[PDB]
Amino acid sequence: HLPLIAITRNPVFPRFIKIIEVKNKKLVELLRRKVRLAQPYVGVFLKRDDSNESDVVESLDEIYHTGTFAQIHEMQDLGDKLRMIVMGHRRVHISRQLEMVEVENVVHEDFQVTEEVKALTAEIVKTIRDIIALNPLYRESVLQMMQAGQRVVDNPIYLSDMGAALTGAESHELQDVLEETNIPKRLYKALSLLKKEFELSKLQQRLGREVEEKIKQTHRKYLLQE
Amino acid sequence: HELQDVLEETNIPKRLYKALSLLKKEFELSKLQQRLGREVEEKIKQTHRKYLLQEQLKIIKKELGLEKDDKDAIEEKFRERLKELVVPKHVMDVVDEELSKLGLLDNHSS
Amino acid sequence: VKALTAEIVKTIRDIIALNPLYRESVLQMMQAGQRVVDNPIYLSDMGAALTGAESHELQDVLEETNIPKRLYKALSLLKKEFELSKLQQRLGREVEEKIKQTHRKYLLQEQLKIIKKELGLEKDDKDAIEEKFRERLKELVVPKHVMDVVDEELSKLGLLDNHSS
Amino acid sequence: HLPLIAITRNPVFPRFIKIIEVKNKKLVELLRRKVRLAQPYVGVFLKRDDSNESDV
Amino acid sequence: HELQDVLEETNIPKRLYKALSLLKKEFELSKLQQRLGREVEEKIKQTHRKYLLQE
Repeated sequence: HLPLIAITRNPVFPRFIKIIEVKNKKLVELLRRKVRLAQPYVGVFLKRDDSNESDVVESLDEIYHTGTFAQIHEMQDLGDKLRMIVMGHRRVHISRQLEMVEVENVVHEDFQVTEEVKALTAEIVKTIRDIIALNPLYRESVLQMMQAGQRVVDNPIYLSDMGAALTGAESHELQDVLEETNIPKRLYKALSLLKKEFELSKLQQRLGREVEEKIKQTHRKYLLQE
Repeated sequence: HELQDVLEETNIPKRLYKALSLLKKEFELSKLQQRLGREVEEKIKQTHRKYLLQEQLKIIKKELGLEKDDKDAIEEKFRERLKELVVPKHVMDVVDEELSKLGLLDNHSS
Repeated sequence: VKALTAEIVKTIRDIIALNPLYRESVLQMMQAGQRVVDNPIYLSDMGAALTGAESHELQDVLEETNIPKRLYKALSLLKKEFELSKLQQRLGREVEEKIKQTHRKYLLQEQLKIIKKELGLEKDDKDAIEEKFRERLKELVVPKHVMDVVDEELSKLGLLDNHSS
Repeated sequence: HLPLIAITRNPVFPRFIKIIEVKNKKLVELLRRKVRLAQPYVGVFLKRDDSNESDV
Repeated sequence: HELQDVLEETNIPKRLYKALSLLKKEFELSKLQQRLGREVEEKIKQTHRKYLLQE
């Protein structure tokens, strides 16, 4: 029974550390009111299209039904007065956020036979390796800690979510991947997100090499003219 | 576990045949996945080429090296300057071609 | 009393690293951890030789009689050179980054044009005008003497860009 | 006659160079004690279903 | 022509000597072009670097 938080353009992918710094100070009152608790926590929800902070505080239907509840780790507040840490621990698809009642309706069907189902996983981490190699966003040390050979991925859905966090897909798209209920549908959608980034990247790369070689063809003949 | 089972076999034809059978099943799994993924990839390819050309359009727009604001202001300014005049055709077409030249050129060339 | 020497040799290594004047092999021959500095006055003088300080300054360093005073003055000289070196280095990177921001932004703008040059590769102007001249030309009982020029000039029009004078 | 190594989800196929990086520091004492040994060696084995380091 | 001339030679040390001479003669021409190219490039560096100084 806490008011929804004003996410204000802050996606919290499952099992991916994130920070929330809302500019309003009315949310700090709620963050300071939970410091008396022995186990403080915060919930994370996603916003709908045409974001609006005034509608988030006026009505509670703007926020999507999906939520990722988690516990806070620790406040720092070095520069601003609202530096909260968020995490994706318990995913949820609230039946009605307006009513607040909640239930962990985390559907997760998976085949018993997990032999053919991990061959695509090899391609997912390979696509992540090519996405971080051709489009490096974050460090590769997390990939060396959590290896493929060394099967220490106790939560594959979470590893896929952490890998999908590298995707540049719109927040809406993330909600759409969460909307998918079957596990192979969301898995292919995550792969689709990767491909959508991949197409643009390849376009940019071809365009860049083309312009650069044109510059080389320019200047090299100028060296010849010299 | 499967590796240990393949190692338990002592005779060479037995382990070789078991290894090949294991290769057959693994290749069958990888093939069905590669085909299902090709089908899904085709279902993603179903998105129209207009969207791709729209992507190139937004790529053009989302840049900080596009048409000069100063030139656009002069462009509209001279257009409104002509808006009300009983303009002869000669000056009209010459003004239009020169305005294109204005759009093309850099903001500091003489 | 030997604590100042450690900062003097670290500053001299930073002076030859950021402003390399002479080789560092003399610095490895006479190091501070192998009991190879039998003459500190001489080592300070040799270290002070790397300085670019004015002759006047050298005389000023000689005026000092006490050892920590001349060492401190030598340090002041070191700071004067260090100040000049860091100024030049920052200044150089600044000018170069201005050049990079120049050319790089031109690379982006160049990309913008190239992709907005042949966005639709249909010669909406070049071809329409050449074909236009052709049908307008088609019906006349033309001299062949002119056809040579018109066709080669058609090729030149196919080469040149539209905006060009 | 050496204690079993804590493979910890690391398959070492025969005649295939492999690297082992256990997080525990208890295996380094045995690795430092075999450098002084005349013949330095280590054995590699495979684990059964449902891996468990406490059972190893 | 030179290849045929090397074939005309019958002794083995004569063709070997000519082959070495052929190799050096081409190398000499190559090196002349290479020296000229690096020289032109160094001239360009001395050009532009002074422009960096003037700027």
